[PDB]
Amino acid sequence: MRSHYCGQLNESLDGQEVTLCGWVHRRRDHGGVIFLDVRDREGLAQVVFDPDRAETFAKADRVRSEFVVKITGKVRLRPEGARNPNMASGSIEVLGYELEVLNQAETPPFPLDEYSDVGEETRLRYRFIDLRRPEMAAKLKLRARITSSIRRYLDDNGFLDVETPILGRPTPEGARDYLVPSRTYPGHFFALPQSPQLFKQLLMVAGFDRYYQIAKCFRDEDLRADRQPEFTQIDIETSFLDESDIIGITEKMVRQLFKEVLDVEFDEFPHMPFEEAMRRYGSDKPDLRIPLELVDVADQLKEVEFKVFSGPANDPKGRVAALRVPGAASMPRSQIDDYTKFVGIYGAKGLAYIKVNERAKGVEGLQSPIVKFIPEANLNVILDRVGAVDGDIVFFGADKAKIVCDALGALRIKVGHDLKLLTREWAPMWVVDFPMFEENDDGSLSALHHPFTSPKCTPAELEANPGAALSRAYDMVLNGTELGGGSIRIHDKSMQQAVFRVLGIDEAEQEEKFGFLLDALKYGAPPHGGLAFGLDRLVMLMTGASSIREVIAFPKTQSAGDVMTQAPGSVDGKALRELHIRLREQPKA
Amino acid sequence: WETVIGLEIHAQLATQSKIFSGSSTAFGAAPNTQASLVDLAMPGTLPVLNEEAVRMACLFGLAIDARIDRQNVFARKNYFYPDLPKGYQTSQMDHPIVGKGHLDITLEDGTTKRIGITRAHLEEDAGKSLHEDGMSGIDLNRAGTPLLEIVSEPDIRSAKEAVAYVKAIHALVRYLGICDGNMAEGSLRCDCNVSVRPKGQAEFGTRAEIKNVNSFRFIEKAINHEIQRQIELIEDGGKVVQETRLYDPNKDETRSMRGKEEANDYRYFPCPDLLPVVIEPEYLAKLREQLPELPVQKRERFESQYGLSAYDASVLSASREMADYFEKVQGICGDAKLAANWVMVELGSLLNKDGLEIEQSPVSAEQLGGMILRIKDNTISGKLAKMVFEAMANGEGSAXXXXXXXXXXXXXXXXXXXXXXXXXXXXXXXXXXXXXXXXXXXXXXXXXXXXXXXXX
RNA sequence: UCCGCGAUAGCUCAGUCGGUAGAGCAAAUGACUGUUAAUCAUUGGGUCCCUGGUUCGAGUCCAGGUCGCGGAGCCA
Repeated sequence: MRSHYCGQLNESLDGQEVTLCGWVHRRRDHGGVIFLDVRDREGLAQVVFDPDRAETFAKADRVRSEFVVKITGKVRLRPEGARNPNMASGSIEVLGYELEVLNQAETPPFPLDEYSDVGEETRLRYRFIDLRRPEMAAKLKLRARITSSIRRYLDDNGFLDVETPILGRPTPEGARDYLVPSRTYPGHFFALPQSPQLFKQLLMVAGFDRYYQIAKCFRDEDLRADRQPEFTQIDIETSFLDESDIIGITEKMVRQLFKEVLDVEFDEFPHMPFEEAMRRYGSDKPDLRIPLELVDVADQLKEVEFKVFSGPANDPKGRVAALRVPGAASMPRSQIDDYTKFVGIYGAKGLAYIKVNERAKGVEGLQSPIVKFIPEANLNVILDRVGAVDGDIVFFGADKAKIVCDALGALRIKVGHDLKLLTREWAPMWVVDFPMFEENDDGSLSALHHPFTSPKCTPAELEANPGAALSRAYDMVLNGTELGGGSIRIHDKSMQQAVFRVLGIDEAEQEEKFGFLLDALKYGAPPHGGLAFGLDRLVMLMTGASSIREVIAFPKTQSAGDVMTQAPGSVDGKALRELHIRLREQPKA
Repeated sequence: WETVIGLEIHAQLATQSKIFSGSSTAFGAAPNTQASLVDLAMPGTLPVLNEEAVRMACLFGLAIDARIDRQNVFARKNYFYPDLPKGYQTSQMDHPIVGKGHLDITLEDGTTKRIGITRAHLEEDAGKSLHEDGMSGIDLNRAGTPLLEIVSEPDIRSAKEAVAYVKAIHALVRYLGICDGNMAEGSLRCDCNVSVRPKGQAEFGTRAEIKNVNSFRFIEKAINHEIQRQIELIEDGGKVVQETRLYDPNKDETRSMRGKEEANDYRYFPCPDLLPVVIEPEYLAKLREQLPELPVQKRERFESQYGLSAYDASVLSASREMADYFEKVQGICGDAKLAANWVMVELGSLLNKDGLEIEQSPVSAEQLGGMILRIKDNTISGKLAKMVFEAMANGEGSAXXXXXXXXXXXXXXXXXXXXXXXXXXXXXXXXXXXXXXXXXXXXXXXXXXXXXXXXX
């Protein structure tokens, strides 16, 4: 029977007695006065003991670290010189009337709060006492608040929380499936889903107008930092809706969520085309906090003596883009070399530059080794175009389109953060209008997303010139990171056959790879479209956490194993035999 | 299961000029700077065989105890690839330089097994392709570089044995001074012809040729992971196909670069430009006199005549320079075990400090020889070693009490540190001898007993 | 294969040109009436990454292995 939470002791409850249960954080013994810091889910509070009731003192001297205790006392208003900023309840104390030790505790491996030098492996191995730390708990509770808000919104807007099975059928092409040996069907396997995509589409076929699900997803790929094998995703699919409606509902959701939890507001989300994003940022996930923008200038540098510019300037398969960084002419050559080496890692042969100091003197007003091979007029209209003035530096990326886009895009974000050139507000956005196809190294055409993505044009303008086709696909970006995305699917016979014809796939593969899907599609599928969010990263952003493991209760390391439960582990030969499988760890000479 | 493997080792000979060209061998980042007209296969140009190339060839032939042919003819290996300029690789089809030899490889399972080498002929290297823009870039700096293809008889079995053979080849070549041996720079390379078979049936699994294998660890792991793969393949039956596989140390998996659809017809025939080189028994008579002492037999010579253990003999015979350097000090008459001892531990530390390629640089054998000379005859053995060890090796080059006095030193030490209180428990009494040794340097053997008697 | 760094109490980490594994924190005992990352005194604890070798003696020096981070090289 608890009266109040430790970390919810405001100043208003003065003159009231309270009973609070929790753990013993740290204990201070002064002899004449004993201090206890009791901690629960809401935070820490201080309880003070004077030996005027020396029995409680006897029940105060034995108490050690992390003891689970229940204390009843009165909240006394602490002196002005004793107030604590770090403690949220740190302007009041509680004098302990009676104490009881609910349970004893062995010494906690590691200490809570810094600079206790825990290392990540030890923190993961004893994760059950690590989550006692108020910061981790705040992160997880925040996650709970997020899922709460999202569920409330989606429920209120007529979506149905329906569960889809995890054990499904394995198939290649997309990614490595986690397999599950079948006890009842020897030689056959179940497979963990990569996304409830197919199932949600079936649910659209099934007549359910609006579907949502917070589902578990599994990928057997080698992983990146901020990447885990088991990750949670917010799946959403709707019927009889176009892209505007879907983006509307979803955007509204994100705003309402950010205002419910963090209490921030987002105005409106600008819709930016893929083409524009690639043009002025060189990335499909632009960081709209950094105002710095890439500006194309290769057209006026075609017939020029300097050859690393003119080369790609006359080559259609690439461009020459410039990047103005303001007030950064004072930058030292060391940093310049560092940046050249940085853009080096994305394939750029070189990072050309111009330090712009005095515009009215022309060429002797532009200190740089490149200025000699380029005419004064072109220079001046370039400087005019990029928006540069006195005191600035202009960088130059001149190569194949992909390379310059990536290298200058990254140089953009890097020098963006390094010089603190951003507004510290939240900056959300939508990326729309992707291309339909791309070349696949060897040749030919292929769909980037899925062959089921709706093109903006008709199957005739499509079979005309497939390269001019834009897709009805959409990704949502926040702080330059991709929160998620989806698209409206094709339900048209002649259209599905059009994209099928244009990709080189005959009916053999159509049947072998997508037969059951096409089957389900043939029996009367409605206009439907969807999107999915990576819930983990969303919570990671909303918390301000460094890694994704910080927003997952019991995460796994980069090699897919978790050190706490020592999984994966070994299994006895019996269970191995009953599942119709064999090992192959045989002794060699 | 019985695993029969083979090894095709390409060794880069350390010659100044190329085998048929006049360009240098060792090269830097500068591309096409080490290529004259001959290497570029210009029309009308002609090749001329290198002297020290064939010299080192028949040298390796003599070292490996192989029947060397009196005559050897260079043949053409016609295949088309951008790295190969003239469209054919000047190798040797019939009558190689050296043929049918044997190498004694020392392993850790007792017996030092004998392995066979079917041949070891002279080849030529080609260009290198690089990751760049688009198109690609071919550099002919290593093209025209003389190569020695040591092909081993398929007598080699287990993977550990294979590693032993690669190490033995590496050691022998290092001793002969033919190749650098440094696999990191890309001098010594090898391929493995692994094929497994169930004991009892003359039928067996398909042959697997794993090409481009760097380190010894890579060799072992790849050969194992290929053997087990073939075992599974024959157990299941399936399709046993002959393929050209590769190994990446990152995933420890074997991937097939090219599937061998058919036997590559390289169209071998005697080269009309190169006349058959005749190696007469006089060449071999002089070169055999020039032949250095084999390491495998050197550690055994360190076992037989000089009192030594297998370990110390092997690690001392790890290189010719160290071996000679040590043998000189032994020539001083410094005790075998103790002289070798001084070679191993003491100077070895400073040798680890710089890791100087040749021990001819840091310390002369006459100096350490002089030290042991002072330790044996001029002075008694003990503390005199300890200080001279510090002073003599590093800087200056210039070359003992046993009384009762140490007792007078033993009391004051007890007064320095609070050692009177630490006497209660046995533990370790080295700290007591420390102060006395530092105050004197004298006579540790007497000091240990005296301190032990004085403690409790 | 090669270069640099690293493995040492519950946690973190130091250790010379070779002589009982120290220090902070934690733990145990004791002291102290305002701390709040309490302090101070005292006590207890450990296989110096594994093996072999060197020396009177090893965390330290020699040789050969294991593991973590990053770089180089190779990828006819």
